[PDB]
Amino acid sequence: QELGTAFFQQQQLPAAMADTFLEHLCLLDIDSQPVAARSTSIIATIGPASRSVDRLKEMIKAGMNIARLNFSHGSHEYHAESIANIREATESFATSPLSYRPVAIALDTKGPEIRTGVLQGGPESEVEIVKGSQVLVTVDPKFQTRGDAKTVWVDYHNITRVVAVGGRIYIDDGLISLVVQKIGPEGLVTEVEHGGILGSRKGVNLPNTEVDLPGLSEQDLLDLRFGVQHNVDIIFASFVRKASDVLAVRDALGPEGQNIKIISKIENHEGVKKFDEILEVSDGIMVARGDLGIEIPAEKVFLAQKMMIGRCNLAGKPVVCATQMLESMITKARPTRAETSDVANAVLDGADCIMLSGETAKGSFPVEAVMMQHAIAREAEAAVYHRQLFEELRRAAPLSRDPTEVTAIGAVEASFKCCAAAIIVLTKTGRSAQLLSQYRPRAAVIAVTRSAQAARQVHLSRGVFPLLYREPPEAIWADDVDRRVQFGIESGKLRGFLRVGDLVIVVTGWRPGSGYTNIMRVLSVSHH
Amino acid sequence: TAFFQQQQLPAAMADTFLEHLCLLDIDSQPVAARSTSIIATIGPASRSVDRLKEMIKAGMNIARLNFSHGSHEYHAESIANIREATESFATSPLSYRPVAIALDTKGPEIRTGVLQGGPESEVEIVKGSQVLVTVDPKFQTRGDAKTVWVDYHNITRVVAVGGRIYIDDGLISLVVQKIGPEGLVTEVEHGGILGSRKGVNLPNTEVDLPGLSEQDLLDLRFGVQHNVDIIFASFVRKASDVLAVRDALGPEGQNIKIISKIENHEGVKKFDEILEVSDGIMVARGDLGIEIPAEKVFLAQKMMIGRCNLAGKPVVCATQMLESMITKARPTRAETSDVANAVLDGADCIMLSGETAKGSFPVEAVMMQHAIAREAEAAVYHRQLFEELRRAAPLSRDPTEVTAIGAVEASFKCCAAAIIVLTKTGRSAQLLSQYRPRAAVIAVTRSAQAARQVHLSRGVFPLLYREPPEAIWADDVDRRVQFGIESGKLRGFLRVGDLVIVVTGWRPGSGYTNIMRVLSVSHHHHHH
Amino acid sequence: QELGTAFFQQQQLPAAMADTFLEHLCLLDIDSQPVAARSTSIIATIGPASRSVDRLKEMIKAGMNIARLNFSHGSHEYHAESIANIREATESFATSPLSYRPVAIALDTKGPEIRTGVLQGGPESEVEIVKGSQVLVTVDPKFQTRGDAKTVWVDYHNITRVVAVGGRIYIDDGLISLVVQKIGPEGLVTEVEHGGILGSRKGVNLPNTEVDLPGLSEQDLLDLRFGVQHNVDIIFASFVRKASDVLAVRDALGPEGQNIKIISKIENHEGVKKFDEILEVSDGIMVARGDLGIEIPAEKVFLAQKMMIGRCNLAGKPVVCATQMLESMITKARPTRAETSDVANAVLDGADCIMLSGETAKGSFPVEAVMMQHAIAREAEAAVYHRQLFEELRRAAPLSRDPTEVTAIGAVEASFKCCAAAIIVLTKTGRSAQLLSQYRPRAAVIAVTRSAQAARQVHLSRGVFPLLYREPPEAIWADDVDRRVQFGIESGKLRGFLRVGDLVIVVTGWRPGSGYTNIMRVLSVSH
Ligand SMILES: Nc1ncnc2c1ncn2[C@@H]1O[C@H](COP(=O)(O)OP(=O)(O)OP(=O)(O)O)[C@@H](O)[C@H]1O
Ligand SMILES: Nc1ncnc2c1ncn2[C@@H]1O[C@H](COP(=O)(O)OP(=O)(O)OP(=O)(O)O)[C@@H](O)[C@H]1O
Ligand SMILES: O=P(O)(O)OC[C@H]1O[C@](O)(COP(=O)(O)O)[C@@H](O)[C@@H]1O
Ligand SMILES: O=P(O)(O)OC[C@H]1O[C@](O)(COP(=O)(O)O)[C@@H](O)[C@@H]1O
Ligand SMILES: O=P(O)(O)OC[C@H]1O[C@](O)(COP(=O)(O)O)[C@@H](O)[C@@H]1O
Ligand SMILES: O=C([O-])C(=O)[O-]
Ligand SMILES: O=C([O-])C(=O)[O-]
Ligand SMILES: O=C([O-])C(=O)[O-]
Ligand SMILES: [Cl-]
Ligand SMILES: [Mg+2]
Ligand SMILES: [Mg+2]
Ligand SMILES: [Mg+2]
Ligand SMILES: [Mg+2]
Ligand SMILES: [Mg+2]
Ligand SMILES: [Mg+2]
Ligand SMILES: [Mg+2]
Ligand SMILES: [Mg+2]
Ligand SMILES: [Mg+2]
Repeated sequence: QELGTAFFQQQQLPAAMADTFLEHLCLLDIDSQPVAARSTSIIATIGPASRSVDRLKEMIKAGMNIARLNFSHGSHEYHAESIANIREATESFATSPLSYRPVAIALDTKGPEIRTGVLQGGPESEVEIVKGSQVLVTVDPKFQTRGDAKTVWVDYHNITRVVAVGGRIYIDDGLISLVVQKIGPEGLVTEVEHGGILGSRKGVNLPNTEVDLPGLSEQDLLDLRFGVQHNVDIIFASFVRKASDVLAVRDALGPEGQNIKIISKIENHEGVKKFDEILEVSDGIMVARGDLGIEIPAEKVFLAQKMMIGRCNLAGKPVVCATQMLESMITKARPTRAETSDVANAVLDGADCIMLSGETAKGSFPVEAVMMQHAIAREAEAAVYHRQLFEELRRAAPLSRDPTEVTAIGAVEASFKCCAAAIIVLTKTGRSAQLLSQYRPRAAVIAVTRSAQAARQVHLSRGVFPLLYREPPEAIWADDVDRRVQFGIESGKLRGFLRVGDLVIVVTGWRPGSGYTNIMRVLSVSHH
Repeated sequence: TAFFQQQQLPAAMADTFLEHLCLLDIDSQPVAARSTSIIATIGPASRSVDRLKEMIKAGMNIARLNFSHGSHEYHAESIANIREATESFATSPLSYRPVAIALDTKGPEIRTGVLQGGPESEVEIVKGSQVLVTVDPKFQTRGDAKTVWVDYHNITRVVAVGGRIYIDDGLISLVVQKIGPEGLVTEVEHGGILGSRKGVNLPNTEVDLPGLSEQDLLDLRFGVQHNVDIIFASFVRKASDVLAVRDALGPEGQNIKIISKIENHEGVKKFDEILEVSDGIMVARGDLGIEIPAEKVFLAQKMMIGRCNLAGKPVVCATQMLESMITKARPTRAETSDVANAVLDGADCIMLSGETAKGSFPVEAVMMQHAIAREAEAAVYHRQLFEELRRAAPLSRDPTEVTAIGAVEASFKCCAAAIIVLTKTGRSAQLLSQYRPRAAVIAVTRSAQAARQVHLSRGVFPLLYREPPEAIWADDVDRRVQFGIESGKLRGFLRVGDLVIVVTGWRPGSGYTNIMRVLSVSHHHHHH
Repeated sequence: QELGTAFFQQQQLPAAMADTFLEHLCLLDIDSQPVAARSTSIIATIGPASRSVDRLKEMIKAGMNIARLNFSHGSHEYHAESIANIREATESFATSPLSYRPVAIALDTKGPEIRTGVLQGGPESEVEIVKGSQVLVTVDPKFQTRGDAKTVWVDYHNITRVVAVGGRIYIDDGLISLVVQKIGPEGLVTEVEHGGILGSRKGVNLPNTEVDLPGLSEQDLLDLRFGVQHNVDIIFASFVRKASDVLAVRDALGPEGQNIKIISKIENHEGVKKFDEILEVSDGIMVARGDLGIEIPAEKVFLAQKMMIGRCNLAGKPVVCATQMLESMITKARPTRAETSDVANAVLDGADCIMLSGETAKGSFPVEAVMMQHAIAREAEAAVYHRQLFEELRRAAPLSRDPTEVTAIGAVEASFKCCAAAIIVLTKTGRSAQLLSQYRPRAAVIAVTRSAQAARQVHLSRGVFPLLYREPPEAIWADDVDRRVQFGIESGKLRGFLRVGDLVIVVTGWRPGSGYTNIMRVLSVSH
């Protein structure tokens, strides 16, 4: 009502109050400055360009929420040191819960993939595959660490039997195309159709093939155990084809790994086909557009993205958009017009998380890349048409008898009614926060938890801002609850989420332990 | 399985109103408690203590006393019998049904005199005949088929030649030929059988009458003195009329609900300003259907009900709803349809006049309104209604308003059997009712008057709590909540395994409602 | 803009342009006068009160479109007299051959029903059945025309067996309730639970019983042959319980009766159960609330009504709302508040036709009952929320490869874009008009036909105004088409449907014969 005239001209609120989508579009305003904290989480792949403690400190300040460790590269020893560095940088800000941001760690698996070998000049070297040249693809292990511009080793022994003369071999998410001329004892003699810069251990994709490949290799098992031992938060499971891939991963993690979240990467035609069964048994999904867009026609990937994000939004499960989002920023300080558009559109499509790969793992501007995802996402989030979104989730979602579910829809609705600055929720596992996130409030969901791991893992859900509460239980449980709510309000103040006289929605439960969230309260923020 | 086939839920799921209509099913039994209150006019057929007990059991919520007829003593008698009948059930507080008492004013009505042959005589007014309309005192008790006396003395200076004079629910029509010293010489345009003291209507004649007459002031005084809950104020033409009623009621009468009756053209014209200053509205279809064309009344009804639904204020549909049941045991097909459509239009209350005041079947008239309303309430298209009311309601920083919408949203998500709310004045209950939930709003109150008055708001079931305050206020709050659930179970509104939403406040006194909770109803008598 | 902003204040146009239903209600305005011609057709039942040529003429002036003959009453001879008087009244206006109104004739069957006998005194007489008294229900032929306050005859010979002791016999749409005390040789001796005034030949309804009645009795077959031989337009087929019932009717009408519309009456529980298979093989539906309201619980009838009209509107097939709509006007000059509201809500529910029974058949105010239905229907039509109704039909209905379908939706959309005063359609059978009527245009459908029967029959679909074209062909077909269209336009001007400067939509076909409608044009009304 009377927060000010100015209030209703900010954060695209004229567009928010449109009666149609079309009218909503027409009312978008470049001069309407975003106000809410950026809610879509940024995942940054950690490699040579992003490994130092100093650099990780600036990536955290720029907006990094989740660090991705790609086990298709490096080694256990390398990734262990990456983790050490991440945790040093993260904990450097723990001095005062004023700038303390949890950072989650994700292990991205190799999975049923085909990779090239390490070049002659070593794992950080490159060679130029030239258009028109002859290239031998070999399976002879003597070439495993001795690849160059003429001979490429591959780790799938059976390629020779499986690829046809005149057939294509693609390298590095389709960067390089080889056409098979001849088959024989030496391997596959190819001509380079499209050339480029080949690095070490690059992905190999084979059109017109149905390679049966284990699913969990012996290396995969070592990698998941490494994950459990180093207490990673998330598994990004590569090339999930079917439900049983997800269950195999859940099995190998074991009961000690039971709390680790599994985000299934959809990277091929089969995964898209079996999406429903995959999503059912997964904690969430990654639209892995690098592999996907060379496994399926490039012009079709956007249908897959929009569909999978839609379905995850409906299921209330985290979804990640990935790969080539700000690609040009590997060598330039500013992105292309298509790249800003792609990020904005991933937020508008409804992604919980967006991701940087080469842009942060090996590029010249890792910090700028994080900064740019931050700035775009914050603008896109203000432009979501919540009215239609919320209305469509009501119409489409099932009825629920779960009291936390019921509480969360009422809490979010209440947050719109009064333009609440935040919804403060107590959560042991993240779940009560996740169930608020699914209705996409404009209000920040501030999740207060004692669980360090839950604080990291809630970054998967758009708009959940974790606060690690560190005080030991009060003598009286009601007083412990109150102190945690007050903690959320005061961190809200000091982080600029709240000010005296804002309204907040508070979501609690009626007893200790998980699953008893059933209370929604409306509070005015005051001084003491 | 069976659950989803009742309460017209197949029709409730429909994607369009059209498909909703197509899916309505006569075999789908309502299960909700009846939410549209029944106002029964009390008179000869309905004032014995025994009859009134049967009428309470049939569903009567509000007793109307029509002060167009009967002495003060006759009305005081009716009140004592109503209170006796009501209080006969008070030895069962979990089942006790409050009954409100409404005083309907005489207002500026015009009536004919007594006939020569006295108050049981009747005379034929023949069409084509000349009849004088006189205000000569000597004709007050000497009416015949050629002279009719009228109690509006100023009628002879206010009805110009060519003016129409309607008598007895508009069934007799006179057209003025001349204004003489003897009065209005007229011609019978429509004829009929005329009795004593019959209502007169003067449409397209602006009357001089005061608004509050000396009798009205006596009658409003009587109202305060006998602690009536509601004034139905006859012939409200403008906002100043409403304020005159509020002033006469005095400081003693401040809490009495004023429901303005819209009975003529000017009242429709000035509806908006009238509704502003009133607690609610009655579509008084009897007078209105003579004052304006009969074939336009349905537009005024639907307009007024809509605007009231928009304002979150109670609206009453009245007059001739089950008219035939004055003499017959079963109503006409038009009459059942009238009742159902009043509910579907959005009426909070429906009314019975002659059918309960003087007819042969008062109890069965009440039973019939009960049964129809139940069927119609199940058939309301909530999906559309809820959205349109959500969207039309303004943003609010008032926590009662914020919590109300969260609780109704929540009710809909779990198909909650009830919303239980504590209220001192009825307001927190009204703010739920205004979103038209399918769930029953069980209002728990210590105030006997509020318990009576909340019957004006659709879907509010008052429970009068009688226990002395617990020493700890939170305990007192909890006892009332558990009392609401236990009354709910006993009256069969709630069964074990149902979810209820509970609505409470953070301190004592009106205006601090701010908490919504989700409970399960257990077999046990304490719930969580 | 340049219609004059007075145009956007009449006809409930502010309410028409609401964004929501709720806003639409809030904008309804009693000072906003209707301007369109009344589109919901009025069916009047013809009996004692409506027999004379002068009376029928007045009923036609008041707005009667269909005359209903109830063969549960009278005799062949009686209805032949009625028909002759209806046609003489109808043809008395053929003088000015564009103020001629076709009037359809509907034969309403007995069907599988039970009825009481003729009283002592004859079919004009009445007796009071007194509450508490003892009444004998008998199957003895000697009481067949000898009924009184104490013995009532019924034409279901096997009634002694189907009704238990302590079971209810309802008479005249539930007006009278009898409870069976004892079962014996004379019949059933009953005590009167609810009394009332009994006439001759009143409906008997038996709750919690099954009766074995054929579907088409020997009398039904005689009555349908009568209908064919007297060139009736419509059969209102009583107590349609299943799809086979409709097909039997269609069989009995035979090749001679091919073009007669069957409107199936839904009046009991089985009929509601089997609605979908009945509507499928029927030309239309009647919601027969008299019987229906004593066969099922009275508080349920409104659900059945709204469901059935909703489904008919979706199937694009005409539906009639019937019985007790203006009941009090049997004795009173003015209706009750419930009655006006009922008529309005029938129209707002989407009924194509509204009906009068006793109000015109036997009451004191037949003409004023018709006038009242006319007045209400006209107000209610302007209050339809076209915006939502069109949208939901578009969403709900199937796609179609039929050129007439495709053209109709186009035409109606075009009618809205320009506020066309009329859509003019050429039709042989009415089908092309009907397919426009299903989208409920605010614009009048002026249907130009050479078929007198079609011109009577199209009254069944809301918004269709028939113009019977009388001229003989032109050498060139295309010239004949253009003259029929010109007839439409000049007829609309004269009747005040149209003025110079109105737009009209014109719907035509590419060749003669039925089934080839496929053209829509936008014309300015000339000179
Ligand atoms: N830990 C690392 N050490 C060295 N180089 C790395 C590391 N992580 C990533 N890279 C480099 O950055 C590139 C892009 O990273 P990204 O994580 O997308 O891997 P990818 O090879 O495309 O496989 P995926 O399909 O799993 O994304 C890699 O191809 C590799 O050249
Ligand atoms: N042709 C007629 N001759 C004499 N009286 C008639 C005739 N038609 C109708 N009536 C009178 O009007 C009443 C109502 O007319 P209506 O056509 O509704 O008949 P009904 O008995 O109600 O049977 P249905 O269930 O077919 O309507 C009849 O019961 C009868 O008293
Ligand atoms: O989101 P989750 O994991 O269900 O946890 C929410 C739980 O948190 C609480 O607010 C607090 O529980 P604790 O005191 O055990 O932290 C409970 O009332 C509620 O059931
Ligand atoms: O509906 P109202 O009149 O505002 O009353 C609601 C009030 O009832 C309560 O729930 C209980 O108050 P009391 O103990 O004064 O009855 C308050 O917490 C709340 O403000
Ligand atoms: O509505 P129906 O019976 O299908 O009639 C539509 C027919 O009327 C016409 O406009 C004219 O046909 P006729 O010339 O045979 O009268 C045809 O073009 C069209 O197929
Ligand atoms: O694996 C990925 O991240 C991809 O392929 O996009
Ligand atoms: O006073 C009334 O209730 C009326 O006139 O309808
Ligand atoms: O038969 C009828 O017309 C009825 O019963 O309503
Ligand atoms: Cl009786
Ligand atoms: Mg990988
Ligand atoms: Mg790859
Ligand atoms: Mg990649
Ligand atoms: Mg990949
Ligand atoms: Mg009064
Ligand atoms: Mg009145
Ligand atoms: Mg019949
Ligand atoms: Mg009838
Ligand atoms: Mg019938």
